Amino acid sequence: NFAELKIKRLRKKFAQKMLRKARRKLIYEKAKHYHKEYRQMYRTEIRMARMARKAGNFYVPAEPKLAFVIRIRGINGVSPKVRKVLQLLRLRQIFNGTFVKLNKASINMLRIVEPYIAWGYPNLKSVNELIYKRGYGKINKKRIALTDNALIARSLGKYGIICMEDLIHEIYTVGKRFKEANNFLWPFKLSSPRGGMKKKTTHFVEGEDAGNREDQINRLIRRMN
Amino acid sequence: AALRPLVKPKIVKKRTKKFIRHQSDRYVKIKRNWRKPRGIDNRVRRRFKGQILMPNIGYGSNKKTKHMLPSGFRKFLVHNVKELEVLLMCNKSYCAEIAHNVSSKNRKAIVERAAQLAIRVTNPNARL
Amino acid sequence: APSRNGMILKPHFHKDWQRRVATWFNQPARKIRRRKARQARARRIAPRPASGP
Amino acid sequence: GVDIRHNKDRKVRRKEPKSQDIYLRLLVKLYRFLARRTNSTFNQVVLKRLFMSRTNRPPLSLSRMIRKMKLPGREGKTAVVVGTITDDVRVQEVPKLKVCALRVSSRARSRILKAGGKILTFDQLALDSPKGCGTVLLSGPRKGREVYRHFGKAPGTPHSHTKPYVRSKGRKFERARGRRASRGYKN
Amino acid sequence: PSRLRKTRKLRGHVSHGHGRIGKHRKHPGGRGNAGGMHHHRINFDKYHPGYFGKVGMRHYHLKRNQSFCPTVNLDKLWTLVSEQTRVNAAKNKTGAAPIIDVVRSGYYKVLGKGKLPKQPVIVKAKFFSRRAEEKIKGVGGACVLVA
Amino acid sequence: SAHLQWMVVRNCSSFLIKRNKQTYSTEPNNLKARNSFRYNGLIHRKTVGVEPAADGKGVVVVMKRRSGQRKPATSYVRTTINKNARATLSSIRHMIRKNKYHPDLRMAAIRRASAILRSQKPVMVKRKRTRPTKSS
RNA sequence: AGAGGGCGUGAAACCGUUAAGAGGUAAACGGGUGGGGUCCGCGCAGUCCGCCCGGAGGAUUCAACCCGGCGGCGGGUCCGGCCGUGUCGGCGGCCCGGCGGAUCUUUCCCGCGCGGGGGACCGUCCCCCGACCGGCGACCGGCCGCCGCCGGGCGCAUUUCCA
RNA sequence: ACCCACCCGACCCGUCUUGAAACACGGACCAAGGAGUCUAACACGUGCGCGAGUCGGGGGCUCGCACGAAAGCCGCCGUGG
RNA sequence: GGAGCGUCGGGCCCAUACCCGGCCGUCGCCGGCAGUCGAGAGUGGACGGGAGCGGCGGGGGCGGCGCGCGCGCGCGCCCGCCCCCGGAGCCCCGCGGACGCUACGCCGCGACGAGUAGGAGGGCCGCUGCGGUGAGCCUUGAAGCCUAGGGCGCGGGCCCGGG
Ligand SMILES: [Mg+2]
Ligand SMILES: [Mg+2]
Ligand SMILES: [Mg+2]
Ligand SMILES: [Mg+2]
Ligand SMILES: [Mg+2]
Ligand SMILES: [Mg+2]
Ligand SMILES: [Mg+2]
Ligand SMILES: [Mg+2]
Ligand SMILES: [Mg+2]
Ligand SMILES: [Mg+2]
Ligand SMILES: [Mg+2]
Ligand SMILES: [Mg+2]
Ligand SMILES: [Mg+2]
Ligand SMILES: [Mg+2]
Ligand SMILES: [Mg+2]
Ligand SMILES: [Mg+2]
Ligand SMILES: [Mg+2]
Ligand SMILES: [Mg+2]
Ligand SMILES: [Mg+2]
Ligand SMILES: [Mg+2]
Ligand SMILES: [Mg+2]
Ligand SMILES: [Mg+2]
Repeated sequence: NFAELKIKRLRKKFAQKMLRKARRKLIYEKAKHYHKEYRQMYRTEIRMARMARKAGNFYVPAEPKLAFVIRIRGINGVSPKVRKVLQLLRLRQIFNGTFVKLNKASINMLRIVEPYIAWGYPNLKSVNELIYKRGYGKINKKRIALTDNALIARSLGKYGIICMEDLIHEIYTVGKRFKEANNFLWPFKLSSPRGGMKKKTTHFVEGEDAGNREDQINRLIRRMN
Repeated sequence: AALRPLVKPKIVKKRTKKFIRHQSDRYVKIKRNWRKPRGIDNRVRRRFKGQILMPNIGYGSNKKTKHMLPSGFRKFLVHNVKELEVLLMCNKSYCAEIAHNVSSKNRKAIVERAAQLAIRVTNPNARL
Repeated sequence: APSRNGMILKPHFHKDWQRRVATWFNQPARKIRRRKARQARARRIAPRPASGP
Repeated sequence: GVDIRHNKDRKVRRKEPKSQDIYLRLLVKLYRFLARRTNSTFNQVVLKRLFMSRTNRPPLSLSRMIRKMKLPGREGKTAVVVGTITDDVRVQEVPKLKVCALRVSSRARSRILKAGGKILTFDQLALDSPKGCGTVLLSGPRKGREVYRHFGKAPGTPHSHTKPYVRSKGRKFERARGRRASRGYKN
Repeated sequence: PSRLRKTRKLRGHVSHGHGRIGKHRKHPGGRGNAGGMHHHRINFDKYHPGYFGKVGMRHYHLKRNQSFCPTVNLDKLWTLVSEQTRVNAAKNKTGAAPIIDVVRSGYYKVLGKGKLPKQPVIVKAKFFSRRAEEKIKGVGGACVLVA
Repeated sequence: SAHLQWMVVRNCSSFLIKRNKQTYSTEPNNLKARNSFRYNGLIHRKTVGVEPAADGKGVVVVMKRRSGQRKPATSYVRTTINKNARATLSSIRHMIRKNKYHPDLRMAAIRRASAILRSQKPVMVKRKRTRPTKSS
């Protein structure tokens, strides 16, 4: 009875420890690949332009896939069409933000909420800093902080997304499984903008903070994240 | 060398002053005893700046130290000797108050019994 | 005034009815009195059926 | 400040039974435990029903229990009913059944047992089958109560067939202006 | 139990649950069924269709016992008799058929709802339905009129 | 049963005593004075109760038979233990643990006995400790 | 009489005084500190206790062990007997087992086709023993194992008490 | 928690009102009193008992009622609803 | 030579808003706990013959389904064992189970919290009387009254000291 079972339980124990090691190693290599993937993406955009510039030509790079959208005014006296879209972006509180994949449908929904949001095209670093510092899962409808990959995996592992790093790659490249990785993320509760804003009520173009500021959404991210 | 309680944490109180009743100051007919105002205009009941405060469940005590005396115990109002022997197995967490209406002969009888069982008494040196 | 569904009902408390309310606090005292009186009548009609005719 | 409506945040379902009776409450203690520790959703359904009102757990007639077990395949099983099992005088031949009920009326009890039927209590059902395996979970007709005949699109609202609350039926209790065509109109 | 009622919980509050714009005045509608035609009409003619108006024939000295005729359905006719009449029958082998005096049990009419078990009877009754008759015959029995 | 009669009793018994945000229970053979299911003398088929000895020296353990409750006269069975503290506990320990009787209780039964043997501490010694009584 | 003839208790408004404190934006109020008072808890070191251990002093009988007695628990062989559930056998209680029935019979009896009582019949409730099974907190008796108490044994590298 | 000081805050409540610190009314102060009741009828909800039934009244049988003008029982158990 | 007006910088100031943390409550979780292994769980266990360093010689996949804390192993001596928790000594224990379990109890995770009229829930809030119950309290002083005394409660209120 006894020594047979004990060894069986020790065997079990080991087979777990082995698997843990394995999945860890996968995670480690998956990152290493994504490091090489982002490098390759960055260079091969510059590569292109230089080559257009060598000819009397132009390289118009791709219009952006993905944008971060911060709600920059409050929750009083807000029109019903705006209000609905703002709760279709999950931007309920002021200074909540979400990633948002762009397309004719999506962009126009941002057009209907323009003077209620600041938004634009996040950096790589922005996607990291938001995910690591303020990455919270939706896990049985309980906002829970992504303390381990056992959380991400448990939920998103049916998509091939098994770690924080995978998540970041799904969000940033806007993969197949974006909708499901992006919805998994609870909307980002960011603090107030350190150093202040310019003007809440007016558009970026015209001095204020609202609307599309494209590249410059990253500065705002750093002073709020 | 008094009876120490088992655990003597820091009690920490959210509000110390009594909430008093609006215009209890101005009138002898109104008593301090809190009453929520129900007046249609009422500085207080609509939470203006500079007014008397309204009690909420917000001010509530921490559950660890709710009803905890300064000494660290909770009271338990003992009425005669037999009623003490309850506390026998607590003593480190509950003390014994003796009642006002108890006579100065059997007040004494309680106190010495509690002293055997090491139950702390909260009004012993008194009737005499 | 009626409010959303119910029997359009007619109570008969328009006369001065509280002047003619008839309570039943008697009834136990009554029930006994009859019963005594009954047992007395038996005893009077000595071997005759208590019933009657 | 956040925008949510706090309007339907509190779900209104029951948690315990509203009754204070001690035997039912023991059944609840038993089926809470089973509900939580078994995978059987039978236990959950049963548990849910123990908290419901008299109205909400209507009586299941013997004839209704017969015909529901007459159905093809649920043969050599046990019927379960969180309500009561009543007689049907308008059924005669009663097959030998297996039954669970909180109550069974004295007639219904005789008829079943005379047939060679077994009657079970709910504590007994649990020991017999803690995961509800091989059970027929029935229910009495919820919308039996005469109550419901007054519910719906009101009377005097075209194409409603909704009993009005009337002191007494008869020639001259309603049936004038608003039912006859001869008298005003009709709905 | 006043203890449980609502006025205990209203203590302190001004209006006593009747509001302060409009109040609790005495009889704002009119007393009772006032305004059945005017000013309460909608309630009357959407929850009491047919209150107003005469209909049908008067009948002066109605006496209910003349029209007394309590019915019973075939559904539960065998209920009137002891099970051991319905048992000593589907047995016996004489083809007897036991009597069921329905008027004894307090029903005058025999109407015809329900399936009657294939087991002959003699039903004595004051009145019968057409269908109740037919069903009874189909079982292999005989309806019997009584005064 | 045990549970059924606990349903009858839980809030109503004469032995219970609420007041001052606590609750308690005064029924005999309840070590820990709790109005609990576990710690209730009257309800359970097997019961433990550790009272002090009437002598003033020592402790009594109070088992309940199982033989026949219905007959309370015969139901409980008392046993004085008047031994060297450390021993007393062990005898109670074995009574409880090695008889497989009310195993749930047992540590509570030890602490009770312990507290009782504390009680029979010295009253005179306590008086000396509280007041220095030096130089008036 | 800090119960004095409208006198038990003797609240508040209001007044007198005594003590303390303040004082040109009517007072009063909320929040926040400070100062002073009133008492209350101390300490004439509060270094607070409790386990276990090591050493150092002092003192009673043990524990460990057997032996004798008592009591308790738990157990299976269900061993032997009482106990009761489901089933089967006795048709055995059935008339020495009663009620109920629109089941039957007026072969019966009694009273006047009906009432009462028998007599069949059915449904229900009780005796006899055997067998199987749930051996069920429903109990006893022996045997076993374990526990506890008392007394016997054990006098001291032990087991206690105390500092 | 008694008093005083100081900084900041701070208009008088009740009420009708779209709007009350209002040049809108009521209010010198304190004590005691003081206003959603009971009956009947309906409806829905909930709890319990019994369930094709259910029912209790009214009446009666059991006691001088200490507790009783209760409690119990009734081929009335169902005339009847 | 702005403390004005028009255009613009840095910098700093603070709301009950935003972020982090504490504490109270409410809602939600098919929430957990009536006593058990187990953290992307992706089995466990008979039992029979045949055998053994064999294994299941499958993707630059970057990997999840299979591998390097053992499967067989050290001991008794190629053969036997691979044994029992009344004792593995324990990070898991399926033999028994809280310090915890008033199961109307206890515990864990999230989220949220303006409010007239109005609605509902809970009040170990409060008053007076009745059935029960506290081997309650009371001339060794009840009720009430008063108190710059000590406390509890978010609060309704409450408890103690003195008079
Ligand atoms: Mg605005
Ligand atoms: Mg604007
Ligand atoms: Mg207003
Ligand atoms: Mg007569
Ligand atoms: Mg709200
Ligand atoms: Mg209202
Ligand atoms: Mg009003
Ligand atoms: Mg109105
Ligand atoms: Mg006097
Ligand atoms: Mg006087
Ligand atoms: Mg007097
Ligand atoms: Mg002075
Ligand atoms: Mg007006
Ligand atoms: Mg006006
Ligand atoms: Mg006003
Ligand atoms: Mg003016
Ligand atoms: Mg006016
Ligand atoms: Mg005036
Ligand atoms: Mg008053
Ligand atoms: Mg109802
Ligand atoms: Mg609120
Ligand atoms: Mg209100």
